[PDB]
Amino acid sequence: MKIFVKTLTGKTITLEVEPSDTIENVKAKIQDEEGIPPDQQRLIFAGKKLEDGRTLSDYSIQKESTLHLVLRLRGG
Repeated sequence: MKIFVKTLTGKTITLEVEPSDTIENVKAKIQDEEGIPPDQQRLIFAGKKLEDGRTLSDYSIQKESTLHLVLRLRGG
């Protein structure tokens, strides 16, 4: 599998998830190889604020899809 996520860093992560993968997995999938902590990190799909508790399909997200990463807590 293979999808894209544009992070607030300016680089794109290519993560192997599926539309059946839940939002919560995907944020942890980003924390997997990038290290962006899911707790305060949120995904924006084409203007839609993603949230843990539902699948990609709930937001009609598919394979090869491109996500956006916004982090509530970037610096402290």
